[PDB]
Formats: sequence, C-alpha cells, structure tokens
Amino acid sequence: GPHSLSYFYTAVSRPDRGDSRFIAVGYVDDTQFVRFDNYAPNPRMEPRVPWIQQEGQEYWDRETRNVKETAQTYGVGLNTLRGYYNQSEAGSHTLQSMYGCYLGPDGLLLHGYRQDAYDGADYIALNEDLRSWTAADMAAQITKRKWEAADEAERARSYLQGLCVESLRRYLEMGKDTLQRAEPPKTHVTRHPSSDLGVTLRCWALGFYPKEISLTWQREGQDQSQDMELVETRPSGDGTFQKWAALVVPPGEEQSYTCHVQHEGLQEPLTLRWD
Amino acid sequence: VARPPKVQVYSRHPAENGKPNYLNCYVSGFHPPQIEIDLLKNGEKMNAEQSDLSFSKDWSFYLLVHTEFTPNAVDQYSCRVKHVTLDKPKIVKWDRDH
Amino acid sequence: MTAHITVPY
Repeated sequence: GPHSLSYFYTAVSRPDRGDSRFIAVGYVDDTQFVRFDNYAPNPRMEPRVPWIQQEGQEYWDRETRNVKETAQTYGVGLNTLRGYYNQSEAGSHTLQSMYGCYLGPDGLLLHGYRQDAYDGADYIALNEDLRSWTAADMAAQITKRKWEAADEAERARSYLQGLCVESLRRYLEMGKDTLQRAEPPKTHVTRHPSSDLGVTLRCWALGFYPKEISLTWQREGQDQSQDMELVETRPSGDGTFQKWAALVVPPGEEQSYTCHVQHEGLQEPLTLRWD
Repeated sequence: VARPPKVQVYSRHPAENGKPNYLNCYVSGFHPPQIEIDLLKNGEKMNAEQSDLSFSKDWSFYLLVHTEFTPNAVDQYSCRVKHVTLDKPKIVKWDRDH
Repeated sequence: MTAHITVPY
C-alpha cells in the first residue's frame, strides 16, 4: 500500500505525581523511528532506529523543542477537558492524538488525518476534506469553536500536504533498505496430534516486514475458513513481525493440506505442506 | 470505558533448547494505559525492556515487553499482566508451539 | 517531522 508517516501522542494526567506524562511515538509505515517521553531522562525526541540517526543535531533540537511545547499544550488540555466534563481533580485521564499522511504516486499527499480521543473515546477529528472538524459531544464543540477561530484546519492541511509528505519522502530514502525492500517471511509447518480424529497443523510466518500478510490453509483447491485459528500479527522485537495460522485435520490427511503465504517480500505466493 | 488487555507470549525465533533467543510478551487492546507487565522465569520477575507506549487505530494501547533468554527443558516462562480491568493478574504461560 | 501542535483545547 501507500507509505505513511504518522505520530501518536498520549497525555496522561498524574495527580499522584503532580503533573502529566506526555509520550510521542513516530512511525514510517510499520517502523517506529522516534520517541519522546517526559518521564525519561532529559526528555527529548530520541532515535529508535539506526537510519534516523543520520539527522543532525538541529533536527533533534527542533523536534525536541516542538514536542516539549506540545506536551505543555496537552497538560493544559487535560486540565481544560476535566472542566468541560465537570470531573474531579483526583482521577487520571487520557488525551490521545494521532495524525499522519499517506504518500501518493506523484510524491504528494494521497490522504491524511488528524484525530483526538479523550479517555479512550473519540473527541474531535479533522474531516476528510482537511477544511472542517467533527466534534463528538458538547465538550468537543467548545474545542471546535476555538480551533475554527484559530484557523487550525488550514494549519493541519498545510502540514499534511507539505512538511509531512516531504519528511516522509526523506525518511523513505534514508531507510530504504528496510522501508522500501520488503523482508519476506521465514515459513514452516508444525504438526501436533490433538485428538483421536484430529491433528493440528500450524503454519508459521516469521521475521517479515511490512506487517501485512496473508496466511490461509487449503486442501486440494478450496480455502478452509470456518475455524482456522489465526493469531493477531505480533512484533518480533527486531522491527519485523510474525503470525501463524492453524487448523485441525483428519489423521488420514496432513499431506493433502497446503498453507498459502502472500507477502510483498515474496516475488510469488508461497505454498508449504506437511509434517 | 475500560478495555482489558489481550496477551500473547512467544519467542522471536523457533525455540530450541540451549540456543539463545528472545522472549516476547505482547499486550494490546487495553484502556486506560496504566498497566504492569512482567516476564516471569519459574515465577520470578525477569529484567526486561518495555516498548514506548503506542496505540492502534481504535485508540486501544499496546506494549511489547521482551528480554533475551535461552530456553531449556525445565524452565517455565510466563508473562503476568496487572490492569484495572483485571480482578486478579492475568498470567499467560509460554508454549513454544504458540 | 512533527507538526506544530499548540492551539489550546
């Protein structure tokens, strides 16, 4: 699919510590490349993959200054929404934002987004046209009126159509070996006798990137799709992903079942079979 | 609204006894974000790394807790999660056949 | 690079 650059902000009020904690994570596609955490030593934007480490100190300085000011805004924001909702000062609350841009075939913005949630429920979002906002409730209508008077949607649109895709294109270049060269899955099938009339076959896909993948089981042509248990794709720990898909088959037959693997790192769909 | 965590425990590579590997406990789908995730070796807490707090497109949070380990035949690994939605901590045992 | 996000709630 199209490449993307996205940031994820979580602000949490911490009345037990007298402040609020602000964390930001940045992603290119499925790769976390930066983080900020103001409970960490010397809060700052920090690298989390090798290829962003080639940015010079002014890049880090600007990202740190900018996110520190955002954390400030979100600390007051938690204060303000607590008032909108008539909530007490003793409890902890959550303000989240996600925003990002997808890259079109011309190097321009394909589509982008900016959305907020308060205590895990949608609060306000920039609409698809990047010129208007949708407020979830009467509280977010207050925020909406402030952002409209400040012409915040134009600021969003400009960022998404400009800095966001331009930064994306630069990151895609610096991290080409991982962001633009897919790593195919390493695949194997295991067999577990599970009952007198059933054997469990598990098809593994390990160490792949990007995270999108298709694993399916098929006996001589038709796709098995009532109950083949498939785990949620999960991180490997090294920036790659893993997944498996399992189904129960009669002991007469394991050889007759085929696991099919679709991933961008494979020139052609892969088939795997018995155990 | 509070959403309970979903928990997967697994090795980075297929486990073989005596060969160094990485133990992962992937915790996802939860809200609020305060949570306590421990990898346990024979019931005792391991030193482990925890990823930076992130969240999915449905706003639910996820974290990866991981450490290096070398699986053998006797040692038992699990990951234990505490969260406001859980009356008792959620314990998921590591099974090399995941 | 991050956006300028400082307009009050």
